Amino acid sequence: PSKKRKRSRWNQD
Amino acid sequence: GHPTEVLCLMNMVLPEELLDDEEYEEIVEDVRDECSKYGLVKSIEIPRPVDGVEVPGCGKIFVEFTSVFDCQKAMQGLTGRKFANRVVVTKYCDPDSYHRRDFW
Repeated sequence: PSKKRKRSRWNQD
Repeated sequence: GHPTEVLCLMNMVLPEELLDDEEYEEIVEDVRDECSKYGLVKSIEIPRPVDGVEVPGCGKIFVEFTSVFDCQKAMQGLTGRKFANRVVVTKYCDPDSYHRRDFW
């Protein structure tokens, strides 16, 4: 999973 | 509103991101692992404007699902969310036009 950028998708609920 | 088979997700990407090698591939990965968290996903198609070759409309990704069940539960959590700092609009897409690739 990923390679450079961190996982920060879907942020509201 | 009505389940079909394919799930479309827009207003969550930008050409300024789908123009780099690692950047564009980055979203493809996260989007794949995300859609494949509620069930199974046949495949995914993401625009890739060549130095701005397909910018016109760019910023709309779609995912080919396998079961409408996991599809329903899919958007039921990633709808109106925020891929980064903007709301994501999810609209059930039909396998018809989908395969037609009216976008890219």
